[PDB]
Amino acid sequence: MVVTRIAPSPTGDPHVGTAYIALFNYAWARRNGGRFIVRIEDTDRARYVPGAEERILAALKWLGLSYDEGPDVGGPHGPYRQSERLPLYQKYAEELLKRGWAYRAFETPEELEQIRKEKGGYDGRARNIPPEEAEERARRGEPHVIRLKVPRPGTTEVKDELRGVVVYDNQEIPDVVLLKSDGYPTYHLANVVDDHLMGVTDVIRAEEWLVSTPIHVLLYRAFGWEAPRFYHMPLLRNPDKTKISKRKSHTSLDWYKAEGFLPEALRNYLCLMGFSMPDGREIFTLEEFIQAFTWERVSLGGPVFDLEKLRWMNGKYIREVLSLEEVAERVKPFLREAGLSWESEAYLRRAVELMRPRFDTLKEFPEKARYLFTEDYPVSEKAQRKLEEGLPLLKELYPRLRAQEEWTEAALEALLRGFAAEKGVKLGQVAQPLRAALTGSLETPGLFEILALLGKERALRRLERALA
RNA sequence: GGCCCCAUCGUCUAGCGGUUAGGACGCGGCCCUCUCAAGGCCGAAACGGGGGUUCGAUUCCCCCUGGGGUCACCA
Ligand SMILES: Nc1ncnc2c1ncn2[C@@H]1O[C@H](COP(=O)(O)OP(=O)(O)OP(=O)(O)O)[C@@H](O)[C@H]1O
Ligand SMILES: N[C@H](CO)CCC(=O)O
Ligand SMILES: [Mg+2]
Ligand SMILES: [Mg+2]
Repeated sequence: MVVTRIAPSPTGDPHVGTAYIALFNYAWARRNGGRFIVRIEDTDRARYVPGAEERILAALKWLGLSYDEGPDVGGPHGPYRQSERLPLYQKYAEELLKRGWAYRAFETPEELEQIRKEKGGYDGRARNIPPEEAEERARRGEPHVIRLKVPRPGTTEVKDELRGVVVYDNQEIPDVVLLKSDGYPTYHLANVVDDHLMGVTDVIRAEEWLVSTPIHVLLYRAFGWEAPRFYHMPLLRNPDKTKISKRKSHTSLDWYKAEGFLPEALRNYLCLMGFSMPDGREIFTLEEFIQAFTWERVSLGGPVFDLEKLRWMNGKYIREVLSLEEVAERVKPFLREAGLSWESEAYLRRAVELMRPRFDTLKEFPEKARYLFTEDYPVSEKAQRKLEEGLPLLKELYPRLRAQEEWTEAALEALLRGFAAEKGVKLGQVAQPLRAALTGSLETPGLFEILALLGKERALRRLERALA
């Protein structure tokens, strides 16, 4: 069948590049009723960030993806954390030695740097070490690494399913280290070994790994194993077209969640990075994407991640995809974080409905509608101005208000339209100053609904401090 | 620089020899309207250059240019 995987390295915040690549592996596996695996690639203790693993795993779930095998879901080919598979790579690196496909190299990092300077890149000098001598030096405990012994001279063919075949000259492929002197494997060794043993048949990964594939094809040959299909996804870019990075763009999935972006929208946006629906539709579900996916509709240019379009899309989801109640629920954590509370679900729902078309992120809701949940709201200079200018006619409306029994949006509008008429003045001239009295702002939803919302007593109580 | 990949509006893109080169974000205008939004409508905006192949290139081939990626005891 079809087995795909995402192999995140726990060395920093959950990366948007990770979600993007994971998204396509998940779809390609589901499209073929296959398996989507999660393998944690923690082979470098130096860059290892404790707690990054749980974070990436939670972020993939948050985004909506589900995996069939992995660290916290089990599976027949675990462990799914490379740090727990060390004896394995060890066993295979040694197998390469016996097959004459690898060799031990004892140079210190300092000599290597010197060799890199003198000849630019390791020159494979350790190949001239007699195997028996290498062995003895290893048995004595002499620190060393195991390197890939590239067949020189020669040529190596790599086949990308989206680009075609690429023929490499073996002189462009280095005798890369497979096993480090601390006993850990390098990405090259572990990736091929683990993909084989886990049964992956479809490697979908970012284009940044394209040139490293020949190294992988050689390893698969060395082991006498069948290579999987390779599909390299174009890299996500910063506005300047360079591979998206932490300083030129927001790459942290935690930032997006913190900013109030809906996972559903972020996911939908990610789908448009390199792919497009047959009919041209832009808003669609994860499940629809899975079902319409095809490599034929994947474009290879490096897509610039447009934060602006994402906000737009996020707003689009909030008002057209999620239900009112779903939006009301998602907005709570942000209200809590803002230190605000709501009277009841009923109140909250109504508040969210009024503001629905006016915020593009969940975080903006407590900011633009703060006056709806606390008296501790700011008053803009322009609002304070409109209020002062309208104080006279507001004083004359107050009594009519406290006299109004039917406190409804229909009645209220009728009461005000009349007041503006009987006063020979445009509605806005009365509406705007009142709006500033109730909201401390001149940018809000409709006055009647805003007026109704709080109820007669509450409204007048606020209108009073403004006239006081 | 060597090697590799890529190339349609500013950005994400549709196109798979013949189209007024379409959509989306953003931008500008109009309508709606009690503000601000949302929404509707209109508009400005692209095939990097040069050769070919061909009756006919955005589309197929080649060169170059440009952009990106990679060349670690990191992934
Ligand atoms: N900027 C990016 N754009 C697109 N895909 C990316 C990007 N960065 C990583 N990926 C891909 O997403 C997956 C995430 O792998 P990983 O968690 O190790 O992220 P990473 O950025 O490569 O981390 P590291 O710093 O250790 O190299 C891989 O399949 C990788 O190819
Ligand atoms: N550990 C690597 C994370 O980038 C795996 C990349 C891949 O081969 O798909
Ligand atoms: Mg473009
Ligand atoms: Mg046009």
